[PDB]
Amino acid sequence: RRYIGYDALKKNNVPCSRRGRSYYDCKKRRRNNPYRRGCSAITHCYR
Amino acid sequence: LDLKFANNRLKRAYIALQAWKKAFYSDPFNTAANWVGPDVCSYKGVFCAPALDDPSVLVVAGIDLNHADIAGYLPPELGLLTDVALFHVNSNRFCGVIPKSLSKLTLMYEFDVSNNRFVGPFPTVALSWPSLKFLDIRYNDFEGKLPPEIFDKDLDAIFLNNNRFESTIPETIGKSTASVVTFAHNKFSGCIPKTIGQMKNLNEIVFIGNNLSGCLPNEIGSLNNVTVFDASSNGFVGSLPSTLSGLANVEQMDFSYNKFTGFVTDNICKLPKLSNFTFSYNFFNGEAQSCSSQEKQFDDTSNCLQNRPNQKSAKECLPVVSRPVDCSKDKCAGG
Ligand SMILES: *[C@@H]1O[C@H](CO)[C@@H](O[C@@H]2O[C@H](CO)[C@@H](O[C@@H]3O[C@H](CO)[C@@H](O)[C@H](O[C@H]4O[C@H](CO)[C@@H](O)[C@H](O)[C@@H]4O)[C@@H]3O)[C@H](O)[C@H]2NC(C)=O)[C@H](O)[C@H]1NC(C)=O
Ligand SMILES: *[C@@H]1O[C@H](CO)[C@@H](O)[C@H](O)[C@H]1NC(C)=O
Repeated sequence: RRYIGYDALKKNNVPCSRRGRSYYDCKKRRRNNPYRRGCSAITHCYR
Repeated sequence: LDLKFANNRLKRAYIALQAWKKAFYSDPFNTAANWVGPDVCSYKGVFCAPALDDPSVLVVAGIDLNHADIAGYLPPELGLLTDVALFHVNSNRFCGVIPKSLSKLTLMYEFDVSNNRFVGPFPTVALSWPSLKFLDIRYNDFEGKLPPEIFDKDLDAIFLNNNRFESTIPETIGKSTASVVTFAHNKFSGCIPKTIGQMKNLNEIVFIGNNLSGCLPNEIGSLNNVTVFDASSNGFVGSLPSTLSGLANVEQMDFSYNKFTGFVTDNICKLPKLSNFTFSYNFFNGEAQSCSSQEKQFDDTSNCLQNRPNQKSAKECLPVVSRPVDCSKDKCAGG
């Protein structure tokens, strides 16, 4: 349901709504660590 | 100067941010009014974390400036802004070419200058970043050739939409690990190289709105685990290859607004995962017997199917040589 290859055509959208977090670890920001990488590929982790 | 910082490494970040604050020509959200004082970790947009070098010391680890319309240019004083890995500067009115001094950001992991007014050639400084895995320069005015050195690096995502590239797709495309790549709304000339199937990991891919030509390189069938394949609004000519039946994991495909000829195969078009298979606004003498029943989504408009409605005037459907290109002797499809 969520395809980032097509959502890239929308200049305004982002892979992660939560600001500060990395686009790969777009989950709850208990510590909000910019140096933590949850997922490996940017298709299984879209938000 | 009468300020002391927690460490020496955040001192350089203060120098970069204040100089980069002086490069802010506009900020309607007043998100930069907080950028005063030595307590950099409380600035809006920057974020701190214990340094991977030593957990005793904390450093500016990332900068996040999502939409927040911000205007200006990136000054070369950002080279002091070391250890940052995420640089989300999207949807803000920044200008000027990416500074060469950003090559000092050896820890750059994801770089997000999407939806900006950056006008340059391609950023040959964005190639010195070894840890870079996410790169998007979409909705920018970049010009010229796309360097083949980009795909040789272990990248995970490459976004190039809505730019002004004018070269051809490099033959090095096969060497890329890049899960997702986007060439949409660009002026890519030439043919698709026959080195795709050397991917083995490509998930999504798009080619919407390009001035690309040539018969389809049949080696695309080797993409066993691929999800999105799109070639809309292109000038592709020829028939659909039969070897594309290897795309077992494909979920959506689009081939509209092209000048394809030939036959539609019924073999792969019945895939349990394939959805919204659009081939409208094309030429197809073949039939879609199993390829408009409503368990999935198919589009057959302006396709010249006599049995199907919404076709094109027989005077517009093949009033020229009804022979497709042979897809043989063609430099883009074989010998
Ligand atoms: C199944 O697949 C089909 C074919 O891909 C798909 O139809 C397409 O839908 C997209 C939208 O998802 C259409 O794209 C729009 O096209 C119009 C012109 O007709 C543009 O003006 C639009 O751009 C506006 O919106 C953008 C996003 O907000 C803005 O960034 C932009 O500046 C414009 O304001 C937009 O690109 C596309 O036209 C159709 N295809 C055709 C042939 O019309 C269909 O939606 C898919 N069904 C699904 C998703 O289930
Ligand atoms: C796709 O399948 C190949 C074949 O084993 C594998 O090496 C590769 O890691 C897979 N990539 C994915 C799951 O995207």
